[PDB]
Amino acid sequence: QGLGIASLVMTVPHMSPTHWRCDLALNKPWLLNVMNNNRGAETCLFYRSSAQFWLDEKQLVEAAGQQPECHLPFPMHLHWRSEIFDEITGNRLTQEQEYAHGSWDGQEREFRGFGRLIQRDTDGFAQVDIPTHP
Amino acid sequence: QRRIKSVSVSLPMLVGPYEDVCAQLTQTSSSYST
Repeated sequence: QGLGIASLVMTVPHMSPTHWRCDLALNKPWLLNVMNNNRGAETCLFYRSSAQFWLDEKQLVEAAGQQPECHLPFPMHLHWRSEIFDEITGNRLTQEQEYAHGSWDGQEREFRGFGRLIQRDTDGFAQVDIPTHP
Repeated sequence: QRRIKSVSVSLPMLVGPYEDVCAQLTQTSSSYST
């Protein structure tokens, strides 16, 4: 599923159909995920497979009919987005981290970064006329 | 000269580990012969 750790898999070569998965978990573990201050802060840490990102960049540029070749072949799971909240008003804000041209060292085996980054956000409100503009 | 020795054939389909692969074949004719 792009979990960043192995989901369970099998075949029973007895009947004509044979394959199963087993379910496991929805996240790669031990990532900080959230922090707080007792003044009432939070961090809604959101985090996504860079390899999923690659399949997405691939899929969308093939929907653009382009030849895809991400110079990053190499898997890791990376932070992706977060929410923050107004502890008293219940307003909030979204922040998003996005990226393209994954790269890797074809000689030293090293993460060569992303050629392009894309960065996005919105505040949001309980409202009453004001439109947010990402 | 030119002539047939033998032949084989196959299908890729993963029928299952031992499922019913089943078919028949024949030349209608090797119109040229001898």
